[PDB]
Amino acid sequence: SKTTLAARILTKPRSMTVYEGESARFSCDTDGEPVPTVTWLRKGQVLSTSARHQVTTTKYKSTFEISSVQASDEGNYSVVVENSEGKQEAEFTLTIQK
Repeated sequence: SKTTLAARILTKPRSMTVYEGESARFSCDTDGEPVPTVTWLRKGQVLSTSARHQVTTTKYKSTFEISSVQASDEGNYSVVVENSEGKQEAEFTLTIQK
């Protein structure tokens, strides 16, 4: 934080519920200095495109979309967005019933 910011999720990613990897898209706008950071995780070994999920990020706003789930991604998923000194997060359940 060259100036004096940190990490604050201006907006988080809503939740959803599908039978598998239909096409649920999400996005959380997080600000911070010089740039914030987003780490999706809850119970799927770092959501970070592990293999069944596919996340991504830009600068002050990350995004997570699911369409590859197999049979162990469960629903409840979250995102601990933080930065050089901030430490915030968000939550949303993305189930994949069958």
